Amino acid sequence: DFDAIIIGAGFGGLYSLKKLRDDFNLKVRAFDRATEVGGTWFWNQYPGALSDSETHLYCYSWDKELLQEMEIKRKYISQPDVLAYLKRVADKHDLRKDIQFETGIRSAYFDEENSFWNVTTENDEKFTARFLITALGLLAAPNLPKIKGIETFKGELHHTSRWPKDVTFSGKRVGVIGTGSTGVQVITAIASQVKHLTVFQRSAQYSVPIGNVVMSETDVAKIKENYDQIWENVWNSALGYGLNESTLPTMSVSAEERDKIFEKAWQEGGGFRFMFETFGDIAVDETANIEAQNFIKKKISEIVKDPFVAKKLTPTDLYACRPLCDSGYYEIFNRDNVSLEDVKANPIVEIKEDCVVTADGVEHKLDMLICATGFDAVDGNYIRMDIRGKDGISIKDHWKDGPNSYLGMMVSNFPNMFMVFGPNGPLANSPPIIETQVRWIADLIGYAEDHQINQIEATKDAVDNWTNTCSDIANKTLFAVYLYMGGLKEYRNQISEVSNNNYKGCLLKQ
Ligand SMILES: Cc1cc2nc3c(=O)[nH]c(=O)nc-3n(C[C@H](O)[C@H](O)[C@H](O)COP(=O)(O)OP(=O)(O)OC[C@H]3O[C@@H](n4cnc5c(N)ncnc54)[C@H](O)[C@@H]3O)c2cc1C
Repeated sequence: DFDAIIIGAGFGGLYSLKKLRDDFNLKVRAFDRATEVGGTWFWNQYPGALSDSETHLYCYSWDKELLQEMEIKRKYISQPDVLAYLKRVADKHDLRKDIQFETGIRSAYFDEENSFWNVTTENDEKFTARFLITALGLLAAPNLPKIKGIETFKGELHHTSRWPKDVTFSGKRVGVIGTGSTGVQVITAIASQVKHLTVFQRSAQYSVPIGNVVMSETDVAKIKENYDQIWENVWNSALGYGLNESTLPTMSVSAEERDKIFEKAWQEGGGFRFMFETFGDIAVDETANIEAQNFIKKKISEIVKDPFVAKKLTPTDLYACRPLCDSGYYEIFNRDNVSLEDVKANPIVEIKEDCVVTADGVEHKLDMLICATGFDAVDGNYIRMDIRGKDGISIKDHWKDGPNSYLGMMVSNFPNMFMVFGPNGPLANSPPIIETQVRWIADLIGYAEDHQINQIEATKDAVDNWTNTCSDIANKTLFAVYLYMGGLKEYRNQISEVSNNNYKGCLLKQ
């Protein structure tokens, strides 16, 4: 028996454990398949792995001593450092004693008679708890790509999601499949280290510089001395990325001024910065979206000296969502040991013992093939497990037509279960979202313990009304199963209205 069981020991699960155990004095256990804390920052050890938000914001804000104590080494934070930070959090707040590592949860069945969750590990261990905190998503299990004969490759075959240790690159011909955010990081990191790099791009995307530089002692002090305000700005923003979020229309200024504004964001770096600090309507106005793209296309044509290679790199879609971020990606393609294959025009048809073969019949001889096809679904990690709520219905079935929730945290027919960083949540920097949700969920659970209620469930009406809110907002924009896209501040307003009005939309049963 526990008051709560938590699944996941990443950002989400760790803070859930801290809040529920230490601030609400609940008896709680957390579980993870991993051998240590860190979540996706434990699993993803691929070359070039790097946060998308700046170091000083990609962290917890609730421990002020930790803010002052923590190293701010570079403007953005590498995977090994995020892992060390989360391990430090675990150290300081004595969290590991309440985490069971190497423990996959196979199933969670809700008991309506006793108003609690039956949780079964993959080693057939059974636990009971009133509440189930799911801090799971969304890192997809290493699915090898569906390519004929992939199993016959005798060289190294690595998936970015399970990057083994001790990989060396020198003297080797290497191929990478995928040019999403993960592929860009790996490609940029390894190109100078391999004998030859072949990039298999199915779909080109725009990338802007991340502009990751070392932070001076003076840079760090500016942040640490003003940390309270820096966080107040996060809570009062849409993205929580530390940006001066623009309301200026792209076409309201001259062509010369517009170039100047894009150029300033380009020099500073950051994907959301280029899209949201420059102007206020890039994700909304077609003309404005095209202007932004043309700025990046022009950069591609300038950096990549071979116009034919520049062309292949240039996305062909009419409108573009957020760009990726890089630390020298387009530069790579000027190298004599790098080949770009457009495998939309010239697809992979087979993989043989020593090569990737494209539809033109060319045998791309490889010593190593890397799958950076980090391809998933937002509710993938919920669907993967056997979760059953009311009348025994599975989450797989309830979401067969797609993930729907109330406030991104509650699923109708699944009482006493609360999602952290689940589907239909806000579009923003993750750790502020996760803090926002963990604190809301805990206050609700605390409310329940204080009013002697043992069953909390979102009504179908609240769920569909959340679906509606998301839809009305989302369809204002060009892009694009909806996130809530009103921003962090408004998401915080939405959930506050719920908690401030007796948790309307929630069935509270004594
Ligand atoms: C390289 C990289 C950079 C990123 N940068 C940013 C960024 O800058 N800003 C941002 O907002 N987001 C970023 N992300 C996205 C990232 O996923 C989130 O920031 C964050 O890691 C989510 O934390 P989480 O605790 O909710 O989930 P995770 O960190 O993924 O941890 C989930 C854990 O739950 C465990 N788990 C799940 N299911 C089960 C089960 N059935 N049994 C047992 N155990 C289980 C998993 O093993 C996993 O350890 C980045 C991702 C990557 C790969």
